[PDB]
Amino acid sequence: QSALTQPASVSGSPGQSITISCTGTGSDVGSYNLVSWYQQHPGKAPKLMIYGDSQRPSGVSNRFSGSKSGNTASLTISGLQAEDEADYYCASYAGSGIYVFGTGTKVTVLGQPKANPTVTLFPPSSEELQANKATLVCLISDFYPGAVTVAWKADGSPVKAGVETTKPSKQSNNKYAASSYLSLTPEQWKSHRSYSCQVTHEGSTVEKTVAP
Amino acid sequence: IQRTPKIQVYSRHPAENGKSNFLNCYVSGFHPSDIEVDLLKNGERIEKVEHSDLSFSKDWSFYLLYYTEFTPTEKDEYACRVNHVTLSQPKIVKWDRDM
Amino acid sequence: HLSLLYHLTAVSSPAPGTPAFWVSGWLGPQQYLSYNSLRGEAEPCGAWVSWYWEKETTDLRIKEKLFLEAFKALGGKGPYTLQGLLGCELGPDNTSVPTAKFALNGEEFMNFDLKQGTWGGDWPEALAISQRWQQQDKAANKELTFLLFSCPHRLREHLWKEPPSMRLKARPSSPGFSVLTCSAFSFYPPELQLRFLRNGLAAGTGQGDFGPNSDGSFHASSSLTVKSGDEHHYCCIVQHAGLAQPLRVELESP
Amino acid sequence: EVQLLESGGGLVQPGGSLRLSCAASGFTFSEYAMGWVRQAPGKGLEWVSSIGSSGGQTKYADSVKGRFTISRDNSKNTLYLQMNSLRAEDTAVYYCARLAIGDSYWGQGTMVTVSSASTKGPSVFPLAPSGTAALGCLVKDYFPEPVTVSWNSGALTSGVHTFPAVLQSSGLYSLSSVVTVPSSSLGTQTYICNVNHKPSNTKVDKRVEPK
Repeated sequence: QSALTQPASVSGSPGQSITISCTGTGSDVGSYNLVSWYQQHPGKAPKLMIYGDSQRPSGVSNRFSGSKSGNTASLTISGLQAEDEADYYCASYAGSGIYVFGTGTKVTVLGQPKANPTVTLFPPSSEELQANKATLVCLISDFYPGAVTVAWKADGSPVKAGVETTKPSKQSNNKYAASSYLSLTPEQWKSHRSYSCQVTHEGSTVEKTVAP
Repeated sequence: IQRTPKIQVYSRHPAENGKSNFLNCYVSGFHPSDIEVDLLKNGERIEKVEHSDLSFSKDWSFYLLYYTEFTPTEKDEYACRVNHVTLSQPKIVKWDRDM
Repeated sequence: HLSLLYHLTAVSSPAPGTPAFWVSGWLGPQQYLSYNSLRGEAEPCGAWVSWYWEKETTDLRIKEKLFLEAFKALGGKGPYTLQGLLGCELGPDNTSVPTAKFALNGEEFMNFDLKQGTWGGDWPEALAISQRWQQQDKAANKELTFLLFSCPHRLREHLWKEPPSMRLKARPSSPGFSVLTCSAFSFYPPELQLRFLRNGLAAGTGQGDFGPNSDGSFHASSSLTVKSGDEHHYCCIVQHAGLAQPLRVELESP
Repeated sequence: EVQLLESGGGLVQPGGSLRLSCAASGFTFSEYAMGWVRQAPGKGLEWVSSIGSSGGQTKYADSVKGRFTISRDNSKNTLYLQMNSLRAEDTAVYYCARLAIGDSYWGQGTMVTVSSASTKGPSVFPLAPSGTAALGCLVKDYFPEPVTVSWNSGALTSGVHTFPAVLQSSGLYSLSSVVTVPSSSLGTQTYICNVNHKPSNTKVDKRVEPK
């Protein structure tokens, strides 16, 4: 069939109540459906929070509640907490094994404390140089919020060719991680006095440098 | 699911003008079970109209018999009006006396 | 042939003034029992031992609670229609064949499995309703006992011909054609067959419309489209147990 | 304890076929309808198929009708998904799901990648260490995802951070896993990363020693 519609994004402050709508939930006369809500943390499989429009499985906090009226269903999360940061999906069971999932909503909990990035820079290894390759590795962890610029410098000069950098992604502890890889030939690597990984995060800059 | 009604209108005995008789409207094959049925005389609802208990068949579709005692004449026209969720407009099925 | 079947219906949102649960009980084509949730008493129908009706009232009150509890197992809003067919048939081979089938919103979804002694079906709604019913004490055993032992026994204990009046009439259909209708008025038993002959050769599919009368008799008609001015070549043969042999019906003269 | 275990995921060329299986335990398997749900990377959940508790009835999403077949073996407690005529848009994590009203047990999923690109095992290089000390493994130039990394065959989990991979413009992936350890242990404690790349059957163990 065809998806149910959800807002792509909803955000709230710690302790706030928020509501996620699901549209397309109505049934023809003579038919029925049951609405479910799933919570999905990064990497993990979806977890059932609401079934039968409004039922909670045993163990689900009572901060989670649901309802269904006509062509829409709704999930409400009360007393919002940073652990509730996740993707949420509604789902409709129409009987006889037929399901359809909503498009999903990402829930963001605002007002979280700032975390400054930890930066770890590794030079190329002996073995990789023996293989006539050279990679510099800049690992960036434990920062909040999740936006960073990375600049590589060779003896103070900008390096743009050979740079691969990931989009930041939410770690387990709600903080963010990213990494950047500078690719060089061994010749370039030895032809400079020092290389630098510079991470700028919320107006401040952190630098690590390695030298051959 | 939805199943639209089949509607049959027939007299209990062969019709003779001036002779009392029964007029039946058999409404069957429908789902779900909510249905409005009326017997009409010259386009107007008849009031002293009995019906059987809502039951259902092997395929689970429901059926209902509506009926009334009547004495047919030459000029009087009889019909059955059925309304059900599967119908944009109600159906009116005439008692066809040449059938 | 010989059957004893109960027809059970529950609706989660009955129209105002109507019962949420009602049952009819049938011996063959004849209804002998009724029950509804508004009145709460098993009652005879048509022609039809006071302890028997007290027992039926006890059981159907239990069935009523069972059916309405099914909607609680499903949850949600529905609205729902739950149907059930429970009883026996006696075939020509002398075997009792039981029936224990259930439909949800007009679709078959659950049955009673004699081997497991429990209700079941393919989808979550069958499991959820079966499991609610299993929590009802003695309910599965009562079902098994009924299907295998009580109901065959009762069908034997619980164990008329009015021929039809025939009419073969023609009416204009559309330019170039007429429609012949062969009708059987007020007959019993309901089994009845109709066929057409054009100058002694079979014609038409035999299919026709059937319907009940409010006195226990039945009605039937079959229709066939024929060429205009060729209606006189047709007649109708009816088979029915009220007739000592099939009966030829000729076209109505005027 | 209800348990569902998917397997069979891998790389497949478009037009190829693949058969997923799900091993079930911890409940009466033949009482439950079963289903498959999939999720393309970074996208939403999509119901794929359902099969009734007896195997007698099956249902399919339109995006999959005619190409996929769901089946089950109730004596072996196993669910299957036969996938033919695979397309790029079938790339997803495939989850096994127990269908019920009132609860919802899932497996952890098996990853299916439909791509014309060929699989490549990674080169693995040590990131040698310089309070505490950081050291890691560079897992370079592999396709497709996933790659699992452990340390000291799972004996070392505290301080471990395997970072999400980068997708290079070449089409290949690379990731790093770094552990933070005490400096005093560096002379008396071996560190070995264990890199597994199932899609190409590459399993490398790389010792990481001080320079």
